[PDB]
Amino acid sequence: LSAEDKAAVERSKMIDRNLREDGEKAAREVKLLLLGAGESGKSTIVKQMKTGIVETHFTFKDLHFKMFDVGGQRSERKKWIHCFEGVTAIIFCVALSDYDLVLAEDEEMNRMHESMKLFDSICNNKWFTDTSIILFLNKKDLFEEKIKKSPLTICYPEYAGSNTYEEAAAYIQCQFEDLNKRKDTKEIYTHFTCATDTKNVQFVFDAVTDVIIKNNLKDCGLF
Amino acid sequence: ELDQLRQEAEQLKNQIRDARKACADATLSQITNNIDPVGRIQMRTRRTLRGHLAKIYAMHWGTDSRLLVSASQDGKLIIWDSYTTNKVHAIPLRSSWVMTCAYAPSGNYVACGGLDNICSIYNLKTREGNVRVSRELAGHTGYLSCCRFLDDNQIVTSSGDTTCALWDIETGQQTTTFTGHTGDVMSLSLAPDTRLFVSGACDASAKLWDVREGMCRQTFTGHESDINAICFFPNGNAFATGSDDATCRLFDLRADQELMTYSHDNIICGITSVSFSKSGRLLLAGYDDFNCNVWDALKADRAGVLAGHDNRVSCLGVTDDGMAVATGSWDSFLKIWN
Amino acid sequence: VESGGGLVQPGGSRKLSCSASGFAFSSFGMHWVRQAPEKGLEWVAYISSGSGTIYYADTVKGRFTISRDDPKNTLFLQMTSLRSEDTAMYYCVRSIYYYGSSPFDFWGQGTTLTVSSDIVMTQATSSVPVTPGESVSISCRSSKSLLHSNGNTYLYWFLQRPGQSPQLLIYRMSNLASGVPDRFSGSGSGTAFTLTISRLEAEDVGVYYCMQHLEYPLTFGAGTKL
Amino acid sequence: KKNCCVFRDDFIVKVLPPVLGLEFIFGLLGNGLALWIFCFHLKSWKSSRIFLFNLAVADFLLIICLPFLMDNYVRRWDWKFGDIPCRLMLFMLAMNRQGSIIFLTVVAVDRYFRVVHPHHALNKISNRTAAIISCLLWGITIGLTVHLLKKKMPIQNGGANLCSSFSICHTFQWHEAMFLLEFFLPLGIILFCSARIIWSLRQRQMDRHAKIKRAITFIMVVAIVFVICFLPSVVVRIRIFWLLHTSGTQNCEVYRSVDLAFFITLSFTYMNSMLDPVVYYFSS
Amino acid sequence: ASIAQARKLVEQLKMEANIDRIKVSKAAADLMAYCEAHAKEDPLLTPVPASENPFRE
Ligand SMILES: CC(C)(Cc1nc(-c2ccc(O)cn2)no1)C(=O)NC1=C(C(=O)O)CCCC1
Repeated sequence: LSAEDKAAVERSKMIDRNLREDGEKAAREVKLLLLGAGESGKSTIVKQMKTGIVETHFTFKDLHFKMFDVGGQRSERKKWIHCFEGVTAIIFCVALSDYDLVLAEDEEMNRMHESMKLFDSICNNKWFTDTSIILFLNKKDLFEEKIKKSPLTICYPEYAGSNTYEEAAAYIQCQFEDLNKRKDTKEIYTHFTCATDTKNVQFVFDAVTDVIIKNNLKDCGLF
Repeated sequence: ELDQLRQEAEQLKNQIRDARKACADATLSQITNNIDPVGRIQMRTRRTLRGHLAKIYAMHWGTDSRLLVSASQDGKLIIWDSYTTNKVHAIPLRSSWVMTCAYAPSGNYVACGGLDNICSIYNLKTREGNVRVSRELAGHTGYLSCCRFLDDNQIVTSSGDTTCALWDIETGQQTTTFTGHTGDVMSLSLAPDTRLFVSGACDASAKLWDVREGMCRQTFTGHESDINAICFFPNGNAFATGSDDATCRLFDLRADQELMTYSHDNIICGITSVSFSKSGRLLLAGYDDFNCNVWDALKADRAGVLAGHDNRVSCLGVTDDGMAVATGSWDSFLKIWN
Repeated sequence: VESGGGLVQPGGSRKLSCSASGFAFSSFGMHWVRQAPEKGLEWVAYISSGSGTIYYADTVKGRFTISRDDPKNTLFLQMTSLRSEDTAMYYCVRSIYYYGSSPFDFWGQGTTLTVSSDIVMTQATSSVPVTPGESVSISCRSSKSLLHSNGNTYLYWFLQRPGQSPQLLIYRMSNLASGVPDRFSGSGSGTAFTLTISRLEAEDVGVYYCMQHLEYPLTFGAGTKL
Repeated sequence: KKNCCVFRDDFIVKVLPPVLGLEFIFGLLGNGLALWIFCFHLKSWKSSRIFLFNLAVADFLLIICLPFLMDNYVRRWDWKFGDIPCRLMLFMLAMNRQGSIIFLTVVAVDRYFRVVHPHHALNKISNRTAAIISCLLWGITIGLTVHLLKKKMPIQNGGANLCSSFSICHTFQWHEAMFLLEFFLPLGIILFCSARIIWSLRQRQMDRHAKIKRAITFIMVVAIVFVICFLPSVVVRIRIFWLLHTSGTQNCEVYRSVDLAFFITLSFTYMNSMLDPVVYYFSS
Repeated sequence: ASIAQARKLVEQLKMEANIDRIKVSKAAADLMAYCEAHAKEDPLLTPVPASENPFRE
């Protein structure tokens, strides 16, 4: 090596060092891919933070959370969903006011069924074989008047029991829960929430901690 | 009136089909029945570049056949000296979701883009000695899947909606917009004279656009699935595409039809990158099953296999002098083969 | 830009201090080459990027100490023992080393202080006619052929106009720098090097220096004043 | 110190060949499995598997250095070599046992940080500092065991050319207690680690809905085989120590058979080293 | 917006209709001429010796 070549090797080693510190800084940071059936309940999930993909960088209990929203991509998602293969978790936003409001066509293809189809396309994806889902149900306060004014009949033609909140919400949660096929390698956590609750970040942190210790048991070869 | 237009378009498609049938007197596979095969190509890994820490999604060679750009799933766009395995630059990207790379023919600028829908052009040769964002091109609706430099002034980008654009750099507005596709334009490749370019989208069809005129010249079909990679022939009159049908297809511009289908029963997964060697004899195609095959562009038999990657190959490129082939894969290393 | 330093002292100790202004000081190696008031340029010290490898000339190995502070972009040269040999304008130089780089591109304004083996670069020519519009050629010879195995000769040509700091003209054999007109070319191979000028203006007058960069105790070429 | 007692082997030479042959015959396959999991395989950074590989190479050294012990058991107890393997075997087995215990301890500490304190930055550690801390731990086991190389112990009582620094006696009480100490300090670590993890996974409700119960049972299995294979040696040694401090005077006729029983416990220690990687290969 | 895209598609097929297409055999012979004319400067077809191979060690 010449003098300039030795100095270029030194510069490359300094680039290696700084790049390794940048990668170590980026490693201790969980990634949550935030998906949803349109502008339904993602706004509140951004709202307790305290172009295309938008990134939020909130923190909680000395843990840095990077949450990515790709609802503004509006393209065929199978070509770029492999970029989110290495995320920590998939937050899913499902509105409980999605039924009885069709919002797209005149009579067909209601919001609950396309939310079901998006959830089935996400939880049974070839890349998300082991990432967990922190599926939310974003309409707690609006669900009681929705089931009071109309029974759960325009979707799920089978009976929902009655028009009270508890068993109907449990039916929604159970029908979203059995949708995945790989019951062992991934789990859906199914938190219920409203627009005023501040305990979303605690449940997100708990599910993230569960995913981290499961990944650590993967790393130590004992899981 | 709509049904009359649909019937006239169907009659036009039938006319295009019978014109292609009349122009197809023979095949390339029929002619290459006595040509000398290339044998078996033994390409080994001369260099490996172990600097990235995520899945490499793009790689582009400089026109001096020495410098490399490569983008990963951090904010890292690394420029390597491939001869001495040395990192000459590590550009920090604002958005870590980068799906494409470009190296300018002059080597002054490096372009990036991805899920953030904007094309960031970085000036390498600055008086301040760092890398600065020389331009920020906005206007695409979907994700920016490919970008190629015509020269230091103009850049052709392909987006995740049904458009391609030709931009200007000192004025960040699009010079022209090519809109004839119906699907996500997943690949884009330029002619050596940079007067025409072919874009391949999710409608399983490629389109040949004239850059100066601004409209489509020819439409090429035949693929069952959507195509991910296009490279021109070095002559500039042909191009090979690769899809998720596990079939490369060599189309020719003047014949306005496909010439060859490079397929094998062992491979069933899709093709991610396609690049011709110099003189257009070999065809290095990277597949999803961790490998990278080398076809003969004249006869559909397969040469050697670039089996050295622990994950799937996402990009592959051949130098302008044809010295070596750089394959960037989904593990953090990109390997240089000769 | 970069400037600043010390002044006259009899036989004492002085810290030269220069301040870098806006060119990413942490990524640039820095040289401290010095120029006697009637002699030519000579190399003194070198601090690399991130305070890594440190080099000194053969005469100031123990007396001088070169350091940098990436906070405030500042460069220090502390001299403890002072002799009568090092009364000079001290000309701080930036230089970045990557593949396509142009080292020694920008030079500081230089501060004068008065006190009251190696490759020998000859440059036997010292005076040429000063007439403009001609094609004057300046030759250069070395002791060892500075052709390295990778194929590029590490010989640089600088112009020092009378009054201000020297400016890099070409940063290899036939490698024109930035901001220099296209009237210069390298035209050298091995040991003999031949800088040439297409047309001379009044701004091309000055002293032309050649500098090797093969081995690090690097020597300049004693100047060829037009 | 020739007054220290060491006696014959009343049918110790007839009960040890089964466990020794089983240990060697299974140790060949265990070494092959650990070499497949460490050297033949690839594509894993796996900073915990660095410590697993260190436990594996300690088991490699022990499974290679068993059968000279039964070269010593040809007739009754005769070290047939009579050379520097006598001075090498004691250091080799002592450093192997220290490395096995210390590396099981650091594996338990690593798992304790994996489960109970996941956001601690010691879990996603880099391979280089894990390698240098592996070298530091190996230097800890090496640099304390070098004391047996300057001292030579081929000595015997009547020409039996015995090669062992165990006797029911005392001259400094330095290593015999410290061999005890290497049982007691990990006991306050491993049962500090696993019983916390057993607590923590029982506190976070993740049991009995997924296959967490395998991870529940495996650390408990490691703890119980560790205690049942390193408890009898230490309680027998501390019983001999307290007997010598209380009633073990210079009259040496009533505790002749305790060295035989202690050597059976030593066979338990190296069958523990045998059954070590069978719970570290059948999980990934 | 029902006429416009169909009308654009049909004029695009008009503009793709009267292009001049040579025979596949003639363009195939053109590909033969380019592939065998430049075959002596293909560093991947022929194994380039270590004297002028920049990727050596
Ligand atoms: C263990 C011993 C006495 C050597 C020794 N180890 C230490 C020591 C103690 C504490 C510590 O932290 C480090 N080292 N001091 O001496 C030895 O050779 N035993 C033999 C056998 C065995 O134990 O299997 C099988 C049969 C033949 C004899």
